[PDB]
Amino acid sequence: SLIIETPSKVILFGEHAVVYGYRAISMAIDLTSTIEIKETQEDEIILNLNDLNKSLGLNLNEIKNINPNNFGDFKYCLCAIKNTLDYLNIEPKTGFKINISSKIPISCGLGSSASITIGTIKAVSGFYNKELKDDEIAKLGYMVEKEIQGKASITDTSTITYKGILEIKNNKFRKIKGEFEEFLKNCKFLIVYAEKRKKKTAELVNEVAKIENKDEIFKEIDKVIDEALKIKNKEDFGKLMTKNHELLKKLNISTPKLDRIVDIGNRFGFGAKLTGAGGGGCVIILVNEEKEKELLKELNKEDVRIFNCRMMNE
Repeated sequence: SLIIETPSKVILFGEHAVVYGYRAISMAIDLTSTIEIKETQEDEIILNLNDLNKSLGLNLNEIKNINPNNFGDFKYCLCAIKNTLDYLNIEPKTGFKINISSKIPISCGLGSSASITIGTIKAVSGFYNKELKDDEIAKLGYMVEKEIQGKASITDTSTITYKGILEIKNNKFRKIKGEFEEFLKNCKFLIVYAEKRKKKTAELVNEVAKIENKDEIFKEIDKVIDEALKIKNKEDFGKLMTKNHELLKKLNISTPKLDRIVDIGNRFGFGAKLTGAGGGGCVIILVNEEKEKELLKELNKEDVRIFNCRMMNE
């Protein structure tokens, strides 16, 4: 009868370059999913999507043999349950129910699925009073993604499992502490769901791949991280966010709707930039407490969803 509240995730810099051996600066954020699990004693497992008011019942002996992509919206949580079980080498004797509710917008690079996954792993393990190291959990999440999508990157799962700010390169991460982590504990950001993403993330990767100037852009993108890593004030940091945005714009994966949002961000805030693959999605804005009230009014005058969020630590 525990309740797991799993963090969300956002890329501060590195969006598409990471894919080419460059670095990604990922940060865990307040937007959480909440998964509650409780034994039932009916002889089956029940999954319930509150936000979508959907429900599913399965027998304890179908669990390990079901195929995730046969269950639409329940697939990630479902898959997280199956893997945690055989990983713990446990065979469900008794039943239980899981209630799922996330606040995190879907398909816009915030790690909506991974949050559900990481919270299901922690839930099922704890329900059996067997705990896993962040190391085991991160991998179980990564495998759930790989199993469902065919492939996966550690970014979402590692970021959401280890919390804080991570540096992603190739396929390994580097935790970031010091002044940079300190400075971020001091920043209030805003995730603005400008528009929906009518395109698939791989589809955008291909559109970035089909660019000549791409590499020279990635290099400028990496020099921005060099500088970002060493920045001290939100004024300087904001602009660096805006600059990375101007670069992503050179990969024409940005949109007129995102640019508008970014504008409001540079003017009424400290700077702004889209996050994740382009073609719609969210724009992350570093809040300027000074004009914060302003920022809102202007942003609110738009067909968008906004979310107050700060970094998430351990």
